[PDB]
Amino acid sequence: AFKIQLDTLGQLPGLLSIYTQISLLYPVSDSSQYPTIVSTFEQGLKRFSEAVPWVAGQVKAEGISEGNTGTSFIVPFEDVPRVVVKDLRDDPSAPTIEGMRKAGYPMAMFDENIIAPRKTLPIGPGTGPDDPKPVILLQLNFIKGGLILTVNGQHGAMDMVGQDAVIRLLSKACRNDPFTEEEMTAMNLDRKTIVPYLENYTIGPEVDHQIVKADVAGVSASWAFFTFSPKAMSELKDAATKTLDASTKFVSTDDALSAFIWKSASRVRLERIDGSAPTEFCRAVDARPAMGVSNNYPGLLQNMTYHNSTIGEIANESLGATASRLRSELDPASMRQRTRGLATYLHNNPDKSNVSLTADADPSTSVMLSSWAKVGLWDYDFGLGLGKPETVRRPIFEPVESLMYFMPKKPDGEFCAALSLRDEDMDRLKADKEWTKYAQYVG
Ligand SMILES: C=C(C)CC(=O)O[C@H]1C[C@@]2(COC(C)=O)[C@@H](C=C1C)O[C@@H]1[C@H](O)[C@@H](OC(C)=O)[C@@]2(C)[C@]12CO2
Repeated sequence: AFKIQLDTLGQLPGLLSIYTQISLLYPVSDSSQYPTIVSTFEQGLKRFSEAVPWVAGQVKAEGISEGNTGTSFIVPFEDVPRVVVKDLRDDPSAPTIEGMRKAGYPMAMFDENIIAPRKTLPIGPGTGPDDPKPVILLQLNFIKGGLILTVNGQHGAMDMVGQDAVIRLLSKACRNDPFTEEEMTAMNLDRKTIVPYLENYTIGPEVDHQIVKADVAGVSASWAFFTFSPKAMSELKDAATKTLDASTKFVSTDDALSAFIWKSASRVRLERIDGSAPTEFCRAVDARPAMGVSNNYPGLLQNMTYHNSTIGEIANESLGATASRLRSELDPASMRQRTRGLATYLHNNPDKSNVSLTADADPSTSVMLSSWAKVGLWDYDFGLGLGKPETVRRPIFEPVESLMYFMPKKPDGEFCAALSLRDEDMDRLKADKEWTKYAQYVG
């Protein structure tokens, strides 16, 4: 038995209704290999569950009433995490290894309805509040010449850093490799106390842009992957580094690409709105380092940084000026104070319904980006004997205007950005020469 209160940050209403999906593609030389793939994977899930029982649990809310959004806990569910096995080898609507390779692994070929065990959003059958919310769900998809492994994580229970930590240990378990003491410790840290609260706190700048207000706001669209070569990435960082603000010593590769996207989106948006239009960049940031928490902590410990300007200013300023905006918010002391503030506000409020990481983001003019660039998914083989993933891609789901992801970085340095934009923005972006100089459309 177990009853593990979610991270206070994981009590965010938005996170409690969402599943984060990621797919790993492996080539499979011969269909003779599938039975052992499945048994190895099932045995791994069993071993993992025996070692860390809560991974087989579910997220369950209690104490809900009028003006009380309740408190969720990880509690028992089934003996092992659920894996679904789907054979798509003979399905003419399914992807194939050669189709994937020819098209460069587009998002459209990772259809969540076909290759994921549950949808990202609370849409359709089995996504109601009374329906179970398993902590993790897995799907093994056999495709012609390949295997797609998809992992869903309940977002209240884990951010992608936590999900990566869970998946990493699942790979060990599949191989029958032992967990380290530090791994076992990280997997079992108490969550409800992991962010120390602020004393006598009501409301401060810490929760700016995170509480919905009635006088503050916060279309045909699509998803597409764009790739950026290692050379494109280094040239973007070079361009930014040459043009930094005086207050900024350095920026990162991730900063530079993030800035380039904000600038490029803002540029194409000038074709439909005025340069004076406000624009907010919302950037997901792992709060573990600022909090002094292990990278192996499997929970939800994330915040955003917010950057407000105008469409014209962002479009027209140097790349370094834009990258400097992003880097300026990553001071550990600032991240810690802000994150403690958000956690404290949540803790102090039985009604959490007004709190949102994108509370004042306007989908028309904002960018909401989460970078998974630094997660370790490219390294896991799960004892399957297939080698490392050929690609690591997020499944396509409903378009969500201005939502964006960076995939885990390909070992050679290649980046893959998933962008969701309204059609007129997407079309203009794809035809924009300043964008296509660096960005290769995949789809
Ligand atoms: C459409 C949903 C109903 C709300 C939404 O935009 O969710 C995004 C953003 C986000 C969660 O959104 C909210 C409002 O909490 C998450 C997943 C999804 C589907 O991805 C990314 C990430 O996992 C979340 O951010 C965190 C956890 O800090 C998130 C903010 C994101 C863009 O950064």
